[PDB]
Amino acid sequence: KEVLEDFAEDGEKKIKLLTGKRVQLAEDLKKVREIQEKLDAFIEALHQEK
Amino acid sequence: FYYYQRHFVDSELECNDVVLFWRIQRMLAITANTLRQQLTNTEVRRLEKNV
Amino acid sequence: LSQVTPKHWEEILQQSLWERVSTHVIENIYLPAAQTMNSGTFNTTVDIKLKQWTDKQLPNKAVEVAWETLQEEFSRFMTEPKGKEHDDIFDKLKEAVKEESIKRHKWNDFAEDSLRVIQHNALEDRSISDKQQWDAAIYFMEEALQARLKDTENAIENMVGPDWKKRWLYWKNRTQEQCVHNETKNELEKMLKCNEEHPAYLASDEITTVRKNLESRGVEVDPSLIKDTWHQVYRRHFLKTALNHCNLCRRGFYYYQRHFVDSELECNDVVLFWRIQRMLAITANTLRQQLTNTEVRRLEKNV
Amino acid sequence: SLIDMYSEVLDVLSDYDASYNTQDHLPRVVVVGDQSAGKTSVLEMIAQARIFPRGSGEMMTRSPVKVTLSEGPHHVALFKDSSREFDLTKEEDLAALRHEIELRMRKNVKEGCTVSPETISLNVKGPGLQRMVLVDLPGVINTVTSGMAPDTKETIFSISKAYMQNPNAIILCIQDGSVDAERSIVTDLVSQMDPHGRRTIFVLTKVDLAEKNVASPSRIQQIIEGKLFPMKALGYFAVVTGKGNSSESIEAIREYEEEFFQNSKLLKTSMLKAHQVTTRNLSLAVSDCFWKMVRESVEQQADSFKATRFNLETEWKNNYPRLRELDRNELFEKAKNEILDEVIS
Repeated sequence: KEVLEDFAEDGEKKIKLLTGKRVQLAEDLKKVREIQEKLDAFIEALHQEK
Repeated sequence: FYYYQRHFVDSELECNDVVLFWRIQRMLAITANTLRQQLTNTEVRRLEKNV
Repeated sequence: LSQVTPKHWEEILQQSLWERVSTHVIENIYLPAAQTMNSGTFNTTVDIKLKQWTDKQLPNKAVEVAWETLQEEFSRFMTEPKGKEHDDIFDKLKEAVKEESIKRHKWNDFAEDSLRVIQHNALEDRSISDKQQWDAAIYFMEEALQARLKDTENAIENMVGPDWKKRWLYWKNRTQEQCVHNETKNELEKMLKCNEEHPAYLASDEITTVRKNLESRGVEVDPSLIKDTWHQVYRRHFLKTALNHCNLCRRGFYYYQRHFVDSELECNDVVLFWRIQRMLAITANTLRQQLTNTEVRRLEKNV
Repeated sequence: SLIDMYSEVLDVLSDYDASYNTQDHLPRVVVVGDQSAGKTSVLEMIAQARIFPRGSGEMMTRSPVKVTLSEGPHHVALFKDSSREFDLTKEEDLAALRHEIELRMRKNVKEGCTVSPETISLNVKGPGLQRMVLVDLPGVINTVTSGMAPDTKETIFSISKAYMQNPNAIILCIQDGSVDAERSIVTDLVSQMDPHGRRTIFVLTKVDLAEKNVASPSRIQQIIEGKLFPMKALGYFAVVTGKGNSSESIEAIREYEEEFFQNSKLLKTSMLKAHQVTTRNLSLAVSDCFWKMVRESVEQQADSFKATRFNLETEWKNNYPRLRELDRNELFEKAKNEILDEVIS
């Protein structure tokens, strides 16, 4: 439990340890989806003003 | 079926009901497959979002 | 013209559409994806390529193919000679009206958008529930592969010539360049035999090794010629490898029925071809119905 | 409002894509100015608040600042990394904000340099403000200051070129009206980098000072009408940044500029078009053009992003159909639970 808490507070160690196709795919999908959601909100709000 | 294969419209064995039921059965098969695909893909993401 | 059996329309439409897009599908999609040995990546590349092509190019080709088939039947019927009883005074008027009508023809604009979704959902399925469908896809793949293989053999035969047994029977002698190509073929044969999973692309040091063996035979060959011969040899080898895969996948339906993903007999190509064949059948039927109903009224109006 | 989301999208795009592969597909506003050319005054005039540090001839702008103007209940400025609100309606908070911005500029400076290439996103809210994103850049110096790094001028040029790399970016050149176009290199660089002029906008400062210097009307008319400059831009505008004092209020400067142009003999003589002057006309034209380009670009980007995400999802299904995508944190939680299970086993 002590080791896990120390590892949790250090994200850099996680990045070095977590390297794989599954990890990168999940991270990229999260970032792309987050950007897309912001774009949808921006477009809808822009078009609803008029 | 052999009479229908030659388009024997003059023949009194006009199995209109069989053709109509076959259309319904074919429609059901397409509908079942289409709903299956929609369930497997379309609504899974919405279920996850609601959870 | 509307008194023709639907089966005849479907057969013509399916064959015409398939041959119109078979070259683009195989060369531009199947070949680049087949290079990778990773199934998941292979499948991902195929799906991305399919989406890009279908959303912009597929409806245009389908409309042109369907219209061309309608043009063939319509124009022929205008000019069918009914034996010695055929009249010639009306032929001039028929041709003039035919040309004018073709110019005024305009296909439905909404059909392209509707069909795009229709074939998209049709191709999205990935399950083959019928044993006969799996066998039909194998036969369809074999016919397509054999046609491409025959073209590859013709190009190879042109660059090399007939076999020494055959050329002796026909009394034909190979040219100096033809013999040079034959020696290069033997080199590539040994290279492919040793490394059965060699990448499609080439490297400079590989060319040097091949060239030195040619010099050992007293033959000087430019690197460009070696690359061209290697491309043809690799294509022929890959087609033969696919044929062997088809033989192994012939009895693989039972394994697929249990979702034996761990099994190495991952007949991804058979599933993909089955999806294409199923899509063609749906497209042919849909176009047949549209031709029989949608465009008949427009043809009558223009006339 | 809308521009707040647009600014946020740009910030996340920069973080996601370090390179300009995707960042070069959206319109942007690029501002380049010389030393003592009134670039700070023009940016302050548009923002209607003096938020940048002021110095007696010294280039206080030691780090680029991304000033975003949006719609808000009150005229306040908020940092991206800090939630401490600063009220621009009070002069005391304005002075504190200027010191905070200068402190952030010095903190971001790396070792061995004087000006850092890092850009700080600043969201300046306010009712009635134009919905656009502005970029503040250090002034171009003809002679390198002894107190600055030898590569400070090169860094400024590189930052300006990187910002101008976007084909949809709008160029906003700022110079001095008392200096001829042949004595400044910035105008030559702007013309060279935009041979078409489909997006170049030129802003001239100290027009009142130039008029008080008895400037030739032909040169001013040619600059405004794009005759002397070989490049053919969409249009040219002239604004007055006051008398040059670093303590003058924005409201007094704007009112004086309007009165000066209303009583100017050049405008009443029809030498210069009446709609080619004042900051209000320039701001409205820039905002409308920038917004229209943004609308078209964002539609293309949204479709591309949706297609790209679909490809990633398709790859996930093909490779991992029976698994669930989790982020770095969730994977850590799953990994530790498996460890505890193995301990029990």
